[PDB]
Amino acid sequence: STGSATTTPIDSLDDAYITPVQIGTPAQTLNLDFDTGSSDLWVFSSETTASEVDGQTIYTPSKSTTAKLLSGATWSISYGDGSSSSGDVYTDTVSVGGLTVTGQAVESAKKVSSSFTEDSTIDGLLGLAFSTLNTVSPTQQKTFFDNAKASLDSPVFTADLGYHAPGTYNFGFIDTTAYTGSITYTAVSTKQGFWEWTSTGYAVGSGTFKSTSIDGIADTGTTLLYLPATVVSAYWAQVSGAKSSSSVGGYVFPCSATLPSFTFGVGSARIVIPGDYIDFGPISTGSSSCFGGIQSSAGIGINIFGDVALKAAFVVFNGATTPTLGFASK
Repeated sequence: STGSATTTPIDSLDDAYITPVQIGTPAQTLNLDFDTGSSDLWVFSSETTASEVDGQTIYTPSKSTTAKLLSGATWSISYGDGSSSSGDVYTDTVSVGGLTVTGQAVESAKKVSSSFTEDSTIDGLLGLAFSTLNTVSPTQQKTFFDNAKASLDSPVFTADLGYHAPGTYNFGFIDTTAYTGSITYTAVSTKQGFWEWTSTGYAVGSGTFKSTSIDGIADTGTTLLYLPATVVSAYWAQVSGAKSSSSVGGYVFPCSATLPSFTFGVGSARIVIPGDYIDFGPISTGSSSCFGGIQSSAGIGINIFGDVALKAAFVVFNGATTPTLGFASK
């Protein structure tokens, strides 16, 4: 089997992407944030504290003839941005782009933190990291991909995120029309439960390529590109007036600037992030200070190849017995 679903930016900055997901019988369609950096499929629901729901579409398991309470199971998750959610668990039928999994753990939120409430466009998350990170207790549950894998034509999914435009998540096949050149594959460590890999270096603008190993994660659920302070300083030094602002929480730059591109290495291959992808607009409405899309990972504890990086590529998440990651230009 295969599946193919369009993923759409939630706003004009590509702060996140939502993909429609069918849950239950009859189908209830929720728009979920597909997150290769976590491993829980959780939704706003009829059980979510009412004051914490503001515009989201909810899953109502009592209206699904295939929903079953997973007795005694609870979940609780905290994300790198400080947000969190928790609740109980149902199993139900879940379909993405025509690909159907029966008995998928659907984690129903009883509580969500303010940033979730405040984002009316995201109805929940669909985790696509390794199932070892799933938070369900006392019986850990599998991701949608893990459950689908055996049925797929090939044990892969691909992320093709758009810049200020829709893109695609495919399951079970590689669309050879969706990228240019060849796909370069690179080793993955699953030791931390992430799609963790080592970039071979970087260049700023038309500058020379610096060969250096940068371990990080391919994370569709993180907006920006978080890299070591040395790398980030080298990038922003090429933008007149750019500076790190403790009050804003990262590098800012004059909105009048034209940003240089940023290249990262995948083996001997190179992915080029155009300068415009690195512009996240005014820090506050009407400001002439703009927020940068490349930020330091210092104090995160891990480098993160988030959407800024991934959207410059066609990315293969190869879930074969020994997982790997593939990157192509597009």
